[PDB]
Amino acid sequence: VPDYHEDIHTYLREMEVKCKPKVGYMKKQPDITNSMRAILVDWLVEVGEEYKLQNETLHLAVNYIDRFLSSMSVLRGKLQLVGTAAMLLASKFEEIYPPEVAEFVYITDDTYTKKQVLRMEHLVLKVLTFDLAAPTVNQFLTQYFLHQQPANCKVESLAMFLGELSLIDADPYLKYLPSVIAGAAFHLALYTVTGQSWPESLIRKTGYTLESLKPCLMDLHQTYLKAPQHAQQSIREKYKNSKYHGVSLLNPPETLNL
Amino acid sequence: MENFQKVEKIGEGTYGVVYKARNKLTGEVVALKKIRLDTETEGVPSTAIREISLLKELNHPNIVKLLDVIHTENKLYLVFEFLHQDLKKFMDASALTGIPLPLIKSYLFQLLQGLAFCHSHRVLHRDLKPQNLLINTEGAIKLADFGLARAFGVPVRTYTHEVVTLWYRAPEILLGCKYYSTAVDIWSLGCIFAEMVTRRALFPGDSEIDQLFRIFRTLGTPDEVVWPGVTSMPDYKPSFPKWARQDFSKVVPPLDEDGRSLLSQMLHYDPNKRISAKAALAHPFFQDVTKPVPHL
Ligand SMILES: Cc1nc(C)c(-c2ccnc(Nc3ccc(N(C)C)cc3)n2)s1
Repeated sequence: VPDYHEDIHTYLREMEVKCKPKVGYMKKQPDITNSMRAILVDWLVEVGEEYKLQNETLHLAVNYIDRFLSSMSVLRGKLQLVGTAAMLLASKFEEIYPPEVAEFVYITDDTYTKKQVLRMEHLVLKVLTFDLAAPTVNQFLTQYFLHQQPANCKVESLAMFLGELSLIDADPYLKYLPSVIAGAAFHLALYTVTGQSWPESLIRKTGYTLESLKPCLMDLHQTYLKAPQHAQQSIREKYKNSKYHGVSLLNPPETLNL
Repeated sequence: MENFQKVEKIGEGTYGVVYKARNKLTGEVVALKKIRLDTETEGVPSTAIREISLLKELNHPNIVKLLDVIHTENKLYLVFEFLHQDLKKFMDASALTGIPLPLIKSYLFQLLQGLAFCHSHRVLHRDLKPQNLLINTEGAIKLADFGLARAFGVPVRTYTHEVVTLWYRAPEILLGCKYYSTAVDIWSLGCIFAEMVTRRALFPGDSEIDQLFRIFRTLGTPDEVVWPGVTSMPDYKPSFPKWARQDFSKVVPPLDEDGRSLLSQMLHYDPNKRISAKAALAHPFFQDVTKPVPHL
């Protein structure tokens, strides 16, 4: 209860820096690419949809993957097994009850055995040293959303749409902490829907002025402009649902007024 | 595991099995929790994944320390600091004479500090009950078993089929609310506070509806003035009987004025106005707190 709101925000900001993946890891991965990773994340989106997983689960899985990929070399042929274990772990951390391991085996179209998934779960836990309670974009946004005046569910959904987009491309997004991407997302969602701007309430809470946000914003704006053409479309398809007020239908602002 | 000698089994449950053990090299006595691990079928239980990730984040005198995790092909062991019994067993051994007021007060105070620490680090415990509150011979008490604990960076959704304990369950959960909040942990501690004072469980229900009615029989059937929104909660029914709130001087006769007032604020119906752990700690009830030692 808001007696902790501040302390918790402050503690998330501390933890996001400890749970950060290495920004340059993809180049050191001899056998995988930004593009294979994007294909994997888009598939996890779809897994989340098929099994009705919460959004947080998806963001946590991606965190676990990028951290895992920051110290272990993986062959392109084992990359889905990494993702499957990550999603299984995120599920267990975050859902009431996780889909059964066997369901996870099926959503890979049976390319790995039950035992392979379990052994990878163990290896992921060891490499992450059981540190599974990472801050995500979803969490910061949820904190930022309390400060809307007034609350507008179009903004909320569109901001969650953009945060999710950011997961697909390590390409720029591994450069930014989750609280910064949430800030960008919130601003660009607010602006898109209403023409308003990153509110002074959040400037004071986060300590981020619009300006400090601008590098991430220009990325996210390009990301949003280019979304309909992007190789991976699963986030768009998901955010067409009425659940989400169709926000991924909305027209992105051709300029930001920066 | 080569350097631990099991000494004796001290408990078994939903967790796993807990052994008292000694480190053959340093002489330290620890509690070893062996996680029930099915290697060919479901992997690492969610209880061990939550307890470990969260307990490794939490360093506080009133939260059980996790020392180490031993994780090998077939086995997962959590190594905890040893504490010498649970509050449930101490309440049982002390029924008749009752735990002394000053020791009750101390335990409450320490438990509130532990909780305030959990809550300020976005962790909800959700299963406070005397069997999960551990004591030592020097007057300490500590929160344990974080198997059902959740991180609440994003709101925690309730579980249609709650495995959570009946007796210490908050009204807002029994009436079907969508989300947990920190308020449920305060409600639990309130029940435990009362239990220590009276030497019996406050609300010992045998089913969910009986659990609710027992609460209503002591606190009064709540309505929109006491709890705005109640009437539109998923399992509220306009047919609930109407009971009067009871005089706390009768619910918890041994308590003084400050005690009744704190208790009444931990057991507020509306989770929005239920006292927080951090505010409880500033209550005047704690002015004269000491740190007595238990007769174990
Ligand atoms: C579930 C549990 N999860 C943990 C971490 C438990 C634990 C941890 C540390 N010490 C003890 N000590 C302890 C427990 C029980 C008893 N009894 C006498 C029942 C004595 C000491 N128990 S129990």
